[PDB]
Amino acid sequence: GCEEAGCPEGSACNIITDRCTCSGVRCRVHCPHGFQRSRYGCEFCKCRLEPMKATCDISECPEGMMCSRLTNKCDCKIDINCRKTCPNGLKRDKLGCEYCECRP
Amino acid sequence: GCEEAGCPEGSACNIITDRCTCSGVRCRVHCPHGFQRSRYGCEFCKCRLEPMKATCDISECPEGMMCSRLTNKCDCKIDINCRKTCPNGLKRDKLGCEYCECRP
Ligand SMILES: [Cl-]
Ligand SMILES: [Cl-]
Repeated sequence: GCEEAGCPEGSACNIITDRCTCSGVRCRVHCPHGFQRSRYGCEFCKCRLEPMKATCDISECPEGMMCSRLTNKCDCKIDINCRKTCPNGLKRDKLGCEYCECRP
Repeated sequence: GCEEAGCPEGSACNIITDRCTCSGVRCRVHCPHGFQRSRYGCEFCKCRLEPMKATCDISECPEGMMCSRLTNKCDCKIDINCRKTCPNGLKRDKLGCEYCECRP
C-alpha cells in the first residue's frame, strides 16, 4: 500500500493497485478537488471538476457489485467470469473496472 | 512541430509547445473524443467527455484575446503584461494560458 506510505522519488501511488507504478504529477498546481486520474489509476496534472467519493465499502454495494478504487462507487462486477490468459493483463473500463478482454 | 511529425519512441507531442516533451499515453484505449490532456499539454489515458474544437484562428478572436492551443478557443489574453523572470517559467491556468506567476 502506497495510499498511506507514499512513494519513492520518481514514482507516485496507483490508486487502483496501491503500488508505486505511476510517474507522478509533473506540476504543483493547486486542484480544489484533486488531480484527475487515468482509468488505470495514475494522477496527472489536470484538476477534477467534482470531488471523488471519499470512501467505499462492499456493505454499501448492490448484489453482484463491488467498489471501484477509481471512483469509490459500486461500479464493478464482482464476477466478470473471465478465463482468459493475457500477458498485459485484462482491460479496465472508464470506471477502472476489469473486464474480460486482454490489454493490447 | 510534432503536431504533424510525431515523436521519437518514449516521447509524445505537447500540443501547447509543439515539442516532444511528453511521456505519452501508457495505454491503447479507444477514446471516441480523444485523450484528456494536462493543462501543460500532455495526453494521458483518460477519455475526453466531449470533442476538442478542431481548429482556432486569431481572426475568430475577440479584442485582446488569442487562441489556446489547449482548447482551440479564444481563451488567452494576448498581453498578460508580465515582466517576471522565472526559472521554471510562467504558470498556465486550466485553459492552458500563461499568466503572471512563476511556476513553483
Ligand atoms: Cl486543470
Ligand atoms: Cl477513461
